[PDB]
Amino acid sequence: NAMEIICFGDSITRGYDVPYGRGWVEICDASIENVNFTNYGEDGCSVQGMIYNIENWAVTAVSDPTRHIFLMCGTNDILQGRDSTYVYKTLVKAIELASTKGMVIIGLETQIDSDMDGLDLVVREVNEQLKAYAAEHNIKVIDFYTTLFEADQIGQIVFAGEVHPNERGYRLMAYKALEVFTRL
Ligand code: NA
Repeated sequence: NAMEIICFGDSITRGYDVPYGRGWVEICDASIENVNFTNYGEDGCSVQGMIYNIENWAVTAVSDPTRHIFLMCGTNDILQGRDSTYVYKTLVKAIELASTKGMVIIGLETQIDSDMDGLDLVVREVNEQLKAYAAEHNIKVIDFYTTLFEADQIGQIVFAGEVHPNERGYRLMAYKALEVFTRL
C-alpha cells in the first residue's frame, strides 16, 4: 500500500482560505497516486500548539518505517512578537519529537509581506537556522519562502493578505513541495 505523509502546521499548511482541494497539501495528494497525505494543520496555531498536536497524534500512531512527517510553523509566534531564538528552539523540539515516529520533512515558512524590514527578518533568521540544522542532520527541506518571494518580487499575484497565500501561491508551493515528495 501507499506511503503515509502526516502534515502539521498552522493555517498555511491547513490551506486558509481557499476551497478544500486547493491548498498545497491537497494538490500534492491529488498529484501522487501512492502517497496519502493527512492534514493536521490548524488555523491560528503556534509552534508550541503544534507540539501538542504532534504529541496527541504520536500516542496513537502505529509503527510505520516508511512514514514521513511534514512540519512547518512559527508565523503566528513571529506576528505576536517572539524572537527567532524562541521560534527556532521550539521547532527543533518538534522535529526531535516527530523523528521518533517517522522521517521528518521541514517546510520553511513564507514571508511576512506586511513588514518586509521588521518581522520578516525574524522569519529569515529562523529559516537560515533551520537549513543549517537540516543539513547537519540530513533532513529534507522544502523552501517555500523562496518560491513565493521570487514570484511576488517579479509581479506574480501570490498573497491574499499579510501572510496567507492566494490560490496561485498555493499552486506554486505545491510544485515546490512535489520536488521533494516525488523523490521519496
Ligand atoms: Na495521493
